[PDB]
This record gives sequence, C-alpha cells and structure tokens, in this order.
Amino acid sequence: KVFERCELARTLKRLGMDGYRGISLANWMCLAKWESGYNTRATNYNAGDRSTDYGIFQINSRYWCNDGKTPGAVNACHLSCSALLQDNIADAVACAKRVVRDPQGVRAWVAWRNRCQNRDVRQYVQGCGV
Ligand code: NA
Repeated sequence: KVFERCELARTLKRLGMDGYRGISLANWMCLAKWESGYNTRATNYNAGDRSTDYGIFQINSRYWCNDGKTPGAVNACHLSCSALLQDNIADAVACAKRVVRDPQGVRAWVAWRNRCQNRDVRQYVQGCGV
C-alpha cells in the first residue's frame, strides 16, 4: 500500500521508532520517502550482485531477510523477504530496528546519506501531530 505522509508518521511513532537507537522520527520518514515513496510493495533487483531490496525501507536480501535466490546471503531479521511486502509494516519495522543495531546505524542505507544526512528533515513530520 502507499501511505500518506502523516499517516505513516503516526504509525511509526506507535511502533516506537521515534529516537530508536538515537534516530529521530523525521529521519525514518526521510529514509522511507527516498527508498520507496512510502510504498510497502516496492522491490528493486540489483543485477550487479543478485540481491533484491524489499519494501518500504528497501531492506536487502543479502543480510536481512531470506528469499532463497541470493548467493551467500544471511537472514539476520529471521524473516522471509515476503514479510517485508505486507500492508502491515510491523515486521518491516522490527527488521529496520535490527539493521540500526549494527555499528553503522542509520548510515546502513546509502540513500539516507545522500538525501537526509545534515539536511533539514523537519518537513517530513510537519503538521502530522506527532
Ligand atoms: Na538473505
């Protein structure tokens, strides 16, 4: 499903993402925006290394979820990548929390560095009542 901005903002706060491992809600919104356009069904095949990015946070199959076709991959979130394509984002959120528990933190996603880091991200949560 494609979330509306504020709808997603409120959902993420209820799922405990605000300030998770030091990452503000506005940063998570900036990330979801640039990764999928707030679309839970988005997938991106990376022909270069044969891995696929899944869902709203575009989580990669090489380390986080299992899709069976990615060479030498692990499944740290202990989830089928299918779980990351549901309309209910609970599993995607639990996995995203797992990703940021690693040393890189939110820097794990290159898109965050390009379009969110050191920018004014307040705009993503403005007027949503969170
Ligand atoms: Na995997």
